[PDB]
Amino acid sequence: SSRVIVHVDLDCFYAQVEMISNPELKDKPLGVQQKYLVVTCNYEARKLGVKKLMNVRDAKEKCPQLVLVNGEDLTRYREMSYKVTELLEEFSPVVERLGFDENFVDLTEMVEKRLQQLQSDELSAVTVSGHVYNNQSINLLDVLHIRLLVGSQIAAEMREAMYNQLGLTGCAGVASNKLLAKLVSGVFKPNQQTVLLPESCQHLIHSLNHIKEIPGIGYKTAKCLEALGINSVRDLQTFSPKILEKELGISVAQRIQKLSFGEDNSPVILSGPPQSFSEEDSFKKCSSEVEAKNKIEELLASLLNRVCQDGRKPHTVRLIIRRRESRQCPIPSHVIQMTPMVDILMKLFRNMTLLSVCFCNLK
Amino acid sequence: SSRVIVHVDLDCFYAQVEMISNPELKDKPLGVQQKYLVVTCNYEARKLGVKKLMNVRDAKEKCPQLVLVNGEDLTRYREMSYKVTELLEEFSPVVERLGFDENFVDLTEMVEKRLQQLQSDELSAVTVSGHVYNNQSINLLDVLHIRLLVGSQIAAEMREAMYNQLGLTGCAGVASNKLLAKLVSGVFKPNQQTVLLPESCQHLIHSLNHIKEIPGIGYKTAKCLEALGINSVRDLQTFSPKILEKELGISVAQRIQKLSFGEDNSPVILSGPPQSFSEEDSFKKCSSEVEAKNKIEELLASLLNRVCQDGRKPHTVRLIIRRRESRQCPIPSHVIQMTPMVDILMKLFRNMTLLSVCFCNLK
DNA sequence: AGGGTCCTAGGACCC
DNA sequence: AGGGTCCTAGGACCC
Ligand SMILES: [Ca+2]
Ligand SMILES: [Ca+2]
Ligand SMILES: [Ca+2]
Ligand SMILES: [Ca+2]
Repeated sequence: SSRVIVHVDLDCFYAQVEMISNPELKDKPLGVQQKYLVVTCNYEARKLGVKKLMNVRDAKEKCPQLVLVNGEDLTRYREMSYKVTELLEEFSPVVERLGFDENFVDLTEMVEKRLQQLQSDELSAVTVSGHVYNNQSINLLDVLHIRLLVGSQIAAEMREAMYNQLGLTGCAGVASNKLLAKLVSGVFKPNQQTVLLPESCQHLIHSLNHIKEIPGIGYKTAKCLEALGINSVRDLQTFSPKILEKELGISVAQRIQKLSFGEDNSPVILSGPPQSFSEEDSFKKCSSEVEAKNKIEELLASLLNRVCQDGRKPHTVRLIIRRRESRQCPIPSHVIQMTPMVDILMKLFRNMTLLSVCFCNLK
Repeated sequence: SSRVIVHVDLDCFYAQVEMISNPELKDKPLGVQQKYLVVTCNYEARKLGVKKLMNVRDAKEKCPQLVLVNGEDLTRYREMSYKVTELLEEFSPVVERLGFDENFVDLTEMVEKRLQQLQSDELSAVTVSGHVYNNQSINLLDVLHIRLLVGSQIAAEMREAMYNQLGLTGCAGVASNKLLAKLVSGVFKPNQQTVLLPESCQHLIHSLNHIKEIPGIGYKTAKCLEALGINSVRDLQTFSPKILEKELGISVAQRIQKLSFGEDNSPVILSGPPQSFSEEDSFKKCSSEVEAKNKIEELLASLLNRVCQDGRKPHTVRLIIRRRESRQCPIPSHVIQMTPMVDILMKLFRNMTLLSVCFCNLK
C-alpha cells in the first residue's frame, strides 16, 4: 500500500518554451506578457526584481531592462506540454497531468521491475539522485527507503530525457503520494529534484506558511477555515473533526483535514486526451453591447483552428461570461462532421468583462 | 449515412422471467406484484382484464382468477436482462441498452459484411423476416430496401438465438435510426418483428395518439407543449421553430421537433457495464422519524450484496428521498477495498415517503 | 490571465 | 414501482 510517485514540474514554463522558440532569449531577463501583467519570467528576470503576476508597470520599474514576449496565445506552450506527458508515458502508461507545467507518474510497477533486475551489488549501489529533503540520512535497510531511491533515479532519467529530448529543465519530487511529492518537488527551486523519505513528512507540511499552500485547500476553503480560527497547518490537523464536518461538509472536511497530515489517497489519473478546448477574452467592461458578437466570432476562429486536431470532435458547446454564468447545449449533429455556430453562441448569450467559448463532450 | 438499426424488446419481461424461474406458471394468468399494483402481466393475464399499473384491487376484480408473484426484488430480471445484451453483443460489439427489457444494435457493419458474402442468387433470396409495416411492397432494387431486409433476417436470429439459448420471446423492429426502430417494434404486439422501410415513415409517427408517445417527449415536455396548442404529432412538426426554441430552449426544441419528423441522429451507445447500482423503498408517509435509519440499513444490505459483483467497486455514495432531493459524497477510500457506511448515509439524511441508497462512480 | 479539472444537486428522460 | 440514463449550471479546485 506504500507507493512511489514522482512529480515533474517545468521551470518558468511559458518562458522556457520561449528560450527554445527563440535561442536569442538565452541569458536575457525574459518575461511573458498577458494583458498588462507578467504571467511568468525566466530566472534572469526573477533576480532583477520582476515577480510573477506583478503588474507590468513595476515589472518595468524594478527592471526597466526586462525583455517581454506575448502570452495571450497558448499554442506553443500547450504543444510543448503534451510532448512532456507523452515522454513520461514512455516510462509508464499512467501519467496524470496538472495544468500545463506539472505531471505525476506512478512508478510502483517500474520500481518493482527495477528491483528485480538487481543482483546484490546493484542493490548496494542504490543511491539518491538529487537532494534528500530535510537532509535526512537513508537507512538502506528500510525497503520504503530503498524504493524511494530507485524512484529518484527514475526521476533523473525523466528530467534528463526531457532535456536531451525536449530541451526542458524542470524539478522533480518523489514521495509516497501525490501530495508530498508535489510539495517536495519545489524545495530546491532551480531545475533540481528532491525526494521525501517517510520520516521527513511532518517537516514538509509544517514548513507551510498558510493552509492555502496545501494542494487542494483553495480560496473558498481558506475563507471558511480562517473564520474558525484555523490559520496554521497544525490548527487544521488538531481542529475538531466533527466541527470541520459541519461547517465545510462531509466531502471537503474528510478530504482537506486528511491532507493537512500529509495523506492523499487518490490514484494517478491517466489524463489521456483532454476533456475540453476553450478560450477567453478579458476586457475592461468594454463589451457593453451586442458587440459581444465580435469576441464570440474571434474566439471561435482559433477554437476551430483547434477542435479539428487530435482526431476527435465536440458534441456540446458552452459560452461562459462574467457580465460566472454558462449556457451550453449540444451542437446540432450536422455541424459536427463557423457562422451558423456563431448564432448558436448568441442564443446562449441572449439567454443571459469576460466572454469565453468552450467545446467539450468530445467523441 | 443511412443505417440499419434493430430494436429488441422482451415480452412481459418480468413475468416471462418468472415462467422460466418456474415452469408451472405456463398458460396461467400471471401478474407480477409490486406493493399494491401489478407491474406487468403475461399474455394470459392481459386478456382476462388485468392491466399494467392498474391497482391490484381491480387486477383481482377484473380477474379474481389471477396468479401473482413478487416483483419488489429485481435480481432475476436484471441477470436475465444482461444475458440478453451479452447475447446480442455476440452479434455486434456495439449494443445500447434501454431499461431492463429493450436493446438496440447497429447492424451496419454486419449488414455490410453479409451483403459481401452473397453472389447473385443469394441476393435474389433477400426476403423479409417477420412483417413489413403498413404492408409496404419492397422494391428489391432500392439498396435501402435491400439493406433493411438483410437486417431483418439478422433480427430473426437475435430473437431465435434469444429463444433457443435464453428462452425469451420478444419483438424486434428494424429501421434507419433508433427512433423509428423503437416505434415499429411494438406494432405486431405478440412476440413478432416488424421492419419500417423508408416510405412507411410518416405512417408511423402520425399513428401516435399524443406527442407523449414519442420516444423522448416526456412528462414535462408534454405539459409545455400542450400549453402552446400542441397535441398531435403534426402540430409539433408544423409549429414555429423559433417559438419552440424559446419556450422549450435550444437543446430540447431542436431535438424533440426533429423527433416528430422521425429523425434521430444519436448513435448506438455501447452501454457496457452499468454506471450505478441503487435501491428504493416506497412507503405511505411511514418514515416520519429517524427510523429512516432502518430502511437505510435495509437497503444497504442488498446493495452490498450487489456492489461486490462484476469486478468493480464504487467511489461515491448518494442518498435520495422524497420527504426529489439527493446528497452525495465520496466514500472514504479505506471503506472501498456496512455500519460505518450507515452513519455516512445518516450524515446525508440529517443534511435534509421514499428513501433510496445509490452507489456510483465505479472504478 | 488563461487556461484546465472534477463534484454536486438538480434537471430532464427511458424502461 | 423501481429501477436505470444523460444534461446542465454551478460549485469547488489546479496550474
Ligand atoms: Ca518557476
Ligand atoms: Ca493550494
Ligand atoms: Ca408487453
Ligand atoms: Ca415517450
